[PDB]
Amino acid sequence: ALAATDIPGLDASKLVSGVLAEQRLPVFARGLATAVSNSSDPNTATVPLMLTNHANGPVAGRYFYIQSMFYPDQNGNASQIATSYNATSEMYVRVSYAANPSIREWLPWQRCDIGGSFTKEADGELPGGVNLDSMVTSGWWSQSFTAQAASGANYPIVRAGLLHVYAASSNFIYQTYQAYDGESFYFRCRHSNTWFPWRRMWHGGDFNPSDYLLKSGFYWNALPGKPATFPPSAHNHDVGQLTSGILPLARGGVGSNTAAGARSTIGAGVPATASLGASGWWRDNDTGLIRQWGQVTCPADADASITFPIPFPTLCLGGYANQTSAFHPGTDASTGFRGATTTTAVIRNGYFAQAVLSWEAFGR
Amino acid sequence: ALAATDIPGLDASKLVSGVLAEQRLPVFARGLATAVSNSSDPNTATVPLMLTNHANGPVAGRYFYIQSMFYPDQNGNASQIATSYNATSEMYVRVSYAANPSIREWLPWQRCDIGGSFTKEADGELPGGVNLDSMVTSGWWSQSFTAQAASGANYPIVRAGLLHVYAASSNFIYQTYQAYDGESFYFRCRHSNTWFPWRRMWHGGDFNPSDYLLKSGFYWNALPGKPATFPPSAHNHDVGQLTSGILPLARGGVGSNTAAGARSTIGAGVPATASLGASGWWRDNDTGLIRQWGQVTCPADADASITFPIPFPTLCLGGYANQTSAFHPGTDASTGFRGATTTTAVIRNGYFAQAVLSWEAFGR
Amino acid sequence: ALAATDIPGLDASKLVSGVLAEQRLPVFARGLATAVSNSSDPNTATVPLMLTNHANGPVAGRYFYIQSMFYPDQNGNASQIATSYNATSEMYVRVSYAANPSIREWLPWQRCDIGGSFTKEADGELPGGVNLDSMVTSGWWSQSFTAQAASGANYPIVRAGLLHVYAASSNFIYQTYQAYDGESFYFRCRHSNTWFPWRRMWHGGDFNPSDYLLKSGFYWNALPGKPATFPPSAHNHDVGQLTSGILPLARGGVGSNTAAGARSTIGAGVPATASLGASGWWRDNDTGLIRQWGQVTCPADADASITFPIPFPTLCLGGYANQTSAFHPGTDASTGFRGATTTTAVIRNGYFAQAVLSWEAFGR
Ligand SMILES: [Ca+2]
Ligand SMILES: [Ca+2]
Ligand SMILES: [Ca+2]
Ligand SMILES: [Fe+3]
Ligand SMILES: [Mg+2]
Repeated sequence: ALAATDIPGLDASKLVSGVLAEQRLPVFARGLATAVSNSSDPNTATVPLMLTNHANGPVAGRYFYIQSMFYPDQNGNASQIATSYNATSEMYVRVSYAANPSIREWLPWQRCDIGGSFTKEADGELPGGVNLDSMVTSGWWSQSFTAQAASGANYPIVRAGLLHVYAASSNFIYQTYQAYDGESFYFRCRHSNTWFPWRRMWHGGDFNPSDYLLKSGFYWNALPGKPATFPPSAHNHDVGQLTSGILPLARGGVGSNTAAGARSTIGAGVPATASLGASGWWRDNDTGLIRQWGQVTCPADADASITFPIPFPTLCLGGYANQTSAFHPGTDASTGFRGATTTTAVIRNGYFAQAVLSWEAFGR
Repeated sequence: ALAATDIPGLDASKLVSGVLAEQRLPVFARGLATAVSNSSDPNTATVPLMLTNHANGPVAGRYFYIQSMFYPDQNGNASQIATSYNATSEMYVRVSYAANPSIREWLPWQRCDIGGSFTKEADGELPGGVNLDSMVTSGWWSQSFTAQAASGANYPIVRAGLLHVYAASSNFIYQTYQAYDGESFYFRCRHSNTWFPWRRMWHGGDFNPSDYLLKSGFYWNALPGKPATFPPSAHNHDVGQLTSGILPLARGGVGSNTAAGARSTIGAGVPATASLGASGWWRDNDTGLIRQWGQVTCPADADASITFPIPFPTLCLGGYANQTSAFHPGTDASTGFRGATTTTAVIRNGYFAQAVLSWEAFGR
Repeated sequence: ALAATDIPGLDASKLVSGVLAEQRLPVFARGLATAVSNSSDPNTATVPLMLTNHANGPVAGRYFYIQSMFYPDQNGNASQIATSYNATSEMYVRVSYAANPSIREWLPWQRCDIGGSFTKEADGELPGGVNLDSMVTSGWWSQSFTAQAASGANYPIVRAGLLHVYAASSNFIYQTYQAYDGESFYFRCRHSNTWFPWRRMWHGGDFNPSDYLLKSGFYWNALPGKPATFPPSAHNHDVGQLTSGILPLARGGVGSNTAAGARSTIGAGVPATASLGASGWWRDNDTGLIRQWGQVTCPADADASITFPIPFPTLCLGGYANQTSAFHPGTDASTGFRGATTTTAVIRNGYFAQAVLSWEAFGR
């Protein structure tokens, strides 16, 4: 009976049929990350799969499965894909390329999973009680509940809304917040670990500048509600500015616009008129009484007629005559006034010689 | 003479040279995703490559190729990379780690292709006719034509511009729009399937607050255009405030500032004056007429001189005398008045005895 | 001794123990990308690993390692993962699916690393001297120093701050800038290689609209500081608005509110009164002088008493009588007036017949 020790070394071509049992394969070809110790340096990888927490992996302190692909041999250029062993689901990629492929020049790991990016799904829903000062990593988050903004801290407004964080660096953490109801849009920055105040955008829902007065519209003629007239300050006047009415006696006026009315107000009379010649008259125009006078030559013991300087308008009321000469006192030298009309009267001379007699008459 | 049945079981070390035909390999080592049925659970994977649409894959209802990497054996902890079988090009990663590695604890799948991210390339160009209410998927899009905004619906402004969509959830869809010409920046949100109005940012192109009147600038002294004088409302005056001019008769005045002028205006006379004693005088100061009177003791049949109480300024015009006694009526008792100057006259007594005669004279 | 040429072809099941030397594996199972040439076409891939710069790879001109996973066989549907060979660390994925799997239909390569995405890490820190017009690639950058903004160009404000770039297309490059201190938020766009000016957001740190006057608050009654009285413009009055005071003669008044005082001011007299009948009286009310007259029938050579029309208030100053008839001139016809009281007097008739004598009397 033949034993294995009798069989010489064979070329792989001697296997002409069948599929090898998986245990016959090097472990990396079964997907087992067990060919090298779990602290192996991925920089010196020569098998296509290892598991290691070595520092040259993508995240210091963490184990990653590291796939390697090689050209032109397992010591040469390589591409590596790293996937996480626990805690999170992450992927990284890197490459070594060099003119002498065996003297590797590794580039830094580049992240593949979208955990390293701004994602089309929000990073998370914010629960209650969140202090936005604690949101210091880049991303965007949704607060779906106004009451959870109320129970949190450093929200710019008590409203559901969208938070963006742009963590530029440790000393410049930018945030924006868009309120769900458009209350406004806010922004702030943590600068060297101290937060600036939120800035609140002014928008068209807040106010319309057309509701406010331009400086160019601020002037007297534009001011509505102005009264037609204004209560005056103390002032004097020229009498010319008195243009209607009639001043009464109570104010030192004559209470009339006619001379007659004025005279009645102050109880005044009118001027008398006269012609005060040798033959003359005088007239009281208050009453119309007229007195007249003249002289006449009379014959001895006889009459002479006189004509009054002016006619009496209605009648002569009376008269007398007087001897103007040095009549002989041994005889009568009587006089008479009689027969008066509106225009004439008769003067009687009782003296026994031609004589000049003066006379007076009165009437109306 | 040797057939295969004569050869004993061999150790893999007996293959000392050559490269196996790939058909000798388990199918997963050939890139063939055929080792397990295409509905197999990736959670229970033990081969490094499978193809399955099982629900525990990354996208519901879709086939993915799933690569698996294991430690410390194929039943233990694992890392998996899923890649799509059709429709789109997508990649995912996940991991199972457990203290007892055979009791797996899988973490959620994380996406790797940039389809899950906001990318440096815009998501698309918006054509004409787009209703922005329909843009409810996260991303950013560009409208390159104002005319294509004009043919659409629910653009905040008819302008080319940049649309961001942040679909936090179907209950909260946020949008922003930046007009290409800086007309403004807009934001809004769809809450519970109803869109709030676009909010429009106010910016420096719209207005400058310095053009508007501050409340603190609104007061009487600052109001420009105020008139120097104002139309007065109805008011009363004291006559003392009439400081110039002369009131005319039409207004109840006397049309003059002199006594004589005032009398002229109202046609008034002046007072008569008198001394009304037993001998006396009376003067009409309107005309200048003077009447005087007195008494005189005359000698029998002779003259007596009289002196007028006051001189006549110019001349005596006339006079008479009257017997004051009970003269015997059997003789003449005539009288005469004659020879009058401005100061004196001659009274003649025709009675045969001494007698008292009264007299009157008038003149001017 | 047996030679290898004596051993017949063997089934893979003849290996019952041990692990193959890795050099017995097809090269791709070792991670060696050498099974096909570096010009091989990935569209026609039948091996699970290659390295090629063929045009059908993900980036023209560049070598990528390409893994292939196949179903149902190596000519059929396939998923491919490509990882970079040099220069950078990049990954892509694609797929071929067709109802007839051998007539392949390849979908476009899709990037898997975050290098083509908006990353949670900022693209970079801006140094000094940067012209922001040069930043036309999508991303976000941080200016950590205000002094480095001051040395640059086309910053919207000389302030540290956060720059975003959205390069929608060559014809539209959008930028936003958030100041670190919240000075404001800015945006602009480069359209057809011309940058619009930055727009500057108005926010609550800039001003508050409640400091400005609403047009609805701009009216007369609301204006503060208004005087209580106003200097009047020229106006006229009705004398009815002269409610107090007494106009003096200097202003055309009578200087009094009594008739007597007004007369005194202008030196006017009062009206005379009279009863100008056949017998009657006349009275100068300036002085009180009264004149009266009448007629009386006397016996021959005898007295007759008269009663004055009215009593003299104080005394009769004088009188006379006059013959009214054509007395015989051959005799005496003297008259007398005497014995006057306030009410009566005595008229003497020296004519030797009954005769009518008229009389006058005066007094006060
Ligand atoms: Ca005688
Ligand atoms: Ca005679
Ligand atoms: Ca006788
Ligand atoms: Fe006035
Ligand atoms: Mg008078």
